[PDB]
Formats: sequence, C-alpha cells, structure tokens
Amino acid sequence: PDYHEDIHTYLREMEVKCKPKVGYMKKQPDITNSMRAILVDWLVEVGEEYKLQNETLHLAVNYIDRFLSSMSVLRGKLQLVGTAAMLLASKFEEIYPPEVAEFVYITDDTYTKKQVLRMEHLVLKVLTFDLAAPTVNQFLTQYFLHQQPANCKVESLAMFLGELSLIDADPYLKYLPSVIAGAAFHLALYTVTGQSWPESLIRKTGYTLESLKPCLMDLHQTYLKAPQHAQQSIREKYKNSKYHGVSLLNPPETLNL
Amino acid sequence: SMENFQKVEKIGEGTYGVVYKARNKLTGEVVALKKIRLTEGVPSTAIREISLLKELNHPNIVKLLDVIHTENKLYLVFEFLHQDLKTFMDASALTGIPLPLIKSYLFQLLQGLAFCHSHRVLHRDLKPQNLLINTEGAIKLADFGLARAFGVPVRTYTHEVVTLWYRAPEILLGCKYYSTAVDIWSLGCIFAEMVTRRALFPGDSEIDQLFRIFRTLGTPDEVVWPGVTSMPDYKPSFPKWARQDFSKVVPPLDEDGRSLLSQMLHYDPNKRISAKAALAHPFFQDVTKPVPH
Ligand SMILES: Cc1ccc(Cl)c(N(CC#N)c2cc(Nc3ccc(OC[C@H](O)CN(C)C)cc3)ncn2)c1
Ligand SMILES: [Mg+2]
Repeated sequence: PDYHEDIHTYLREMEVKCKPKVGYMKKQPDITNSMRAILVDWLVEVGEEYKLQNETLHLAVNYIDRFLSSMSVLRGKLQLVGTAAMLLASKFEEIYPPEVAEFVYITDDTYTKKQVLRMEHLVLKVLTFDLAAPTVNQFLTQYFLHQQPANCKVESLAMFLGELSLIDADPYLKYLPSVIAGAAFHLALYTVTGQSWPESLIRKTGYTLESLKPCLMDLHQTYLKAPQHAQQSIREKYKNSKYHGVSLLNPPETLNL
Repeated sequence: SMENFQKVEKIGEGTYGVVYKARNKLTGEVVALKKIRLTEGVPSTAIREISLLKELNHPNIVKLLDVIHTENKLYLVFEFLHQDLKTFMDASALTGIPLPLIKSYLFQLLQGLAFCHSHRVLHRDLKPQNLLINTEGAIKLADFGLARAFGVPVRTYTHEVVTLWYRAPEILLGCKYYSTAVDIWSLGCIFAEMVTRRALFPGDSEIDQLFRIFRTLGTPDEVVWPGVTSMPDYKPSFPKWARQDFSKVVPPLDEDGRSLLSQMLHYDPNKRISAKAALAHPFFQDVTKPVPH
C-alpha cells in the first residue's frame, strides 16, 4: 500500500478521460461491430504468436476504439489501423516489442512497411500521444490483491472474461474498465469458489453487486454463449496451462443476484 | 513548424535525440528542443516520454510544452532550465553546497518523485545530470526517456535499468520485481553526493557496484533483507562486510540527515522509505527555498 490508493484514484479519473465514444459504430459508414470483432480476435492471435502481454492487447484495443471514435475507416483499412495500434502498444508496454517487419509479415503483406509506419504517426496524431490509457487488466490486477487467499483459477478466469468483453463493442463500449473488471472478478470468483465481490473492494471502489449488475448480466451471457460465438481465439488461448485451462470451466447456470 | 523558434546553442545529448536551447521569437520564451530524426518508426523511448510527461504536471517535473511532429522529424519542446545539478556541484568545489540548499533540493525532488509514483510512473534514471535547476531555487526531474508506467502490483520490467552508480541493489541482484524503491535509492545516492560532492558508490561494473554498497552498508543477510540469499544474482561467496557507523558514510550530516539517508538506503525495498513518507521527516522541519549562486 505505498501508493496503491493514489494510483487507483488516478486510474479512475483517467479511465473517464480515455473513454471511447459509446456510439461511434453507427457513425461508421463502412465497418461493423462484427468486423471489429474479427479484428480484435486476430489481435488475440497475434499477441499469442508473439508472446505479448495481456496488457498490450487491452491497450491496442483502447487505441483502436478511440481512433475509430473520430476517424472513419473503410473495411480494407481496418487491419492497418489495428496493426499500428498493436505496434504502438508493444512499444509502450513490452520489454522486447516485435520489430516493424514482424507486424508487416503477419498482415500477410496486405500492407507495406511504409503504410504501417504512416498509420503509426497518424494514430499518434489522433490520440495526441496519449497512450497510458487505463485498462480492465490494470483494474483486475489491483482487485486480485483482495482475494482471501489468492486463487490462480480466479485470476486467470477474470482475465479470460475481461478479455472476451474486448471482442463485442455492443454491449461493452458502454462500460468503463473498472466496472468490467468488477463484473469479471466477481463472476470469476463466484464460478470457482462460490464467493462474491468482497466488502473490502466495496470500500476501495465504491461499487457494489447492485452497481455491477448491468455489466455483470451482460458478462454472464457472454460467458454462457462463448463456445458458440463466431470469434474463438480467447477460448483457445485460455485452454493453455499458463492460464490454468480456465476456458474449460463450466459457467454457472445462474448468478443468484 | 519550427518557424517561431530561434536556436541559441546546443545543450548536449539525451537518452536519445539532440537538445538545443532555443527561444520563441513571438513570446520571448526560452526552450529546450529535443530533435528526433525519424527504420522502426517512433522510438519506444519517445512514445513513453511524451505520453508520460503530458500526464505529469508538477512544479518539480520538467514541463513538456509541445510536440512538433513531422513526417521527417519529431521535436519535443521543453521549458529551459539554466543547468543540471551535476554542473552545479562541480561549480561548488570550494564553497560546497549550503545545507539549506541541499535540504530544499531534496525536499523538492521528493515532491516531484512522490507525484510520479502517485501517477504510476517509474523514472528509472535519477542522476545529477537529469536533475535541472533554475535561478530562483527550483529543482526538477527531467529525462523521462527511461521512465515507464507501472501496474499494481508490478510485473517484471526491463532489467537493463538505472545508470550504474545510482542503481539499487535489487536491480544488481536480479530481483524479478523492482518498484518505486529504485528511484528512492538513486535519490539517496544523490542526497549523499550533494553533501560530499562526489558519488557515493562509483562502481566500474555490476560486481564492483555491489561490493562498494556492501562495504558501506554491510553485506546484507536474511535478517536485514529477508529473501536476499535466494535472489538470482546472489552468491554465497560474497565477502561479508560489517555495517559501517552511518555518521562515517556522510560525516557533515547531522542526526536527522543521517536518519533520512539511512531510510532511503535501506536494503529491503519494502522497508525503504517512500517519497511521500520522506516529506514529513524531521530533516525538513526548517526547510526553505534559497536561491543558488
Ligand atoms: C542534453 C540534456 C540532458 C539532460 C536534459 Cl534533462 C536535457 N533537457 C531535456 C529534457 N528533459 C533539458 C536541459 C535543460 N538545461 C540544461 C541542462 C544541462 C546543461 O548542462 C550544461 C553542461 O554543458 C553539461 N556538460 C558539462 C556536459 C545545461 C542546460 N533544460 C531543459 N531540458 C538535455
Ligand atoms: Mg457502421
């Protein structure tokens, strides 16, 4: 607890400032939620192939949603936007980012290196170099410190749920990272241990089950329908022993809220 | 874009890129301009520096004023401070620095650094060359090219971190997690150095560095630093030196000064004093803001 609380407080303020605009997709003349779902799911694959941090994936997705909040993009250029965003998030967050050729290569030469680098400067310009956005992952990690005791299945499952919410702009563009992380932590905790969102996290965050319910009802249906969703790279990723096989766990039939 | 700046003179060379003193021809304002020739796109050091300085508005953190961003070059426009602490310390050879200035400087650095740690930023390169001073008596943290945004709790970040002389023993012993404590350590070494005007642990290598720290503070065991003997780069053949009487470490220092430096140079990162908690130390009970010479 040196600065854990100054930091939570700051991340709460910055998450409001860093928020994508909830309705941007209707204003997009050419792309859909489904297309964004495809692009996120590819980004998950890419993070797996290059062994990138979960944080780096959450960051890039933030960069994309905020970029698409002010910038109209044709469907054949969406992958370019997502490539630059993942390259930028790697530079921000990784000890060893992949090099720019590695990013060109995985588009399957859809784009040149010049295009990827020109897109990078453009994304920087639109985001005004504001790259230290709060993420669901950053909130979860603080919430984990409130477990009694720590439970790796609970952590990996909360990460798995928080990650699935990246895929589906409807409904998750409408929730803040701290709230999604709230739902995710509780739903993880309940599925594995039977326990609920602790009182100590009510004290810390001011959120209760009641305030979490709307996000939580959505997240529950995502978890239930996960095996049938068109996008499946988070499910496969989280079958790995690194995340304790949690995508293999059974969702609870009801939450008793 | 650079149409309104007139170059005055080159300052030197940063973590990356080249720094000139310039003035705004319309406002009169004096600036430091870091030029970045733009490969692999925008350097990760420049991306981190810009995002993190834009978040950090504090009297004791250098102001990034603007980013001028062309397909060719990227310029960072900083407010200009008259010198760094290193040049000041060299100039104070024969005077030495008055206690009231040392105290005021440390108080200020601990203010800049607390603000950084509150805003989840590690500086990771505190040294006198990165600490800038004006004529009114302010000192400010600069060069956020090695800085990073951290999580709670920390993950493993870059090992290859901190100019060697200012580098914390948890970095040198290869701990998989370091945190805010590595910047307190560096400020310990600099507090010591403002008082003696030489570096406290001028090692030439990682092992030379550790041994110097050990001869001053004692080789740490499991009583002083639970977990040391399990750290990756701990070796049980380490010579075991006695801890020195702390009044010997920096002899001009009074009791409260020693107490403070001792808490900053605590081995165990977890027991090392925070920048926040150090602001309230009795050392600072009479603190003022004198101008320097
Ligand atoms: C390059 C260099 C190194 C470290 C830094 Cl933080 C900076 N930056 C950019 C940032 N952030 C400055 C410098 C400055 N003023 C100054 C700094 C040193 C200095 O040193 C004088 C001597 O010439 C040093 N020497 C003997 C080698 C003179 C003026 N004011 C504002 N920003 C530039
Ligand atoms: Mg549309």
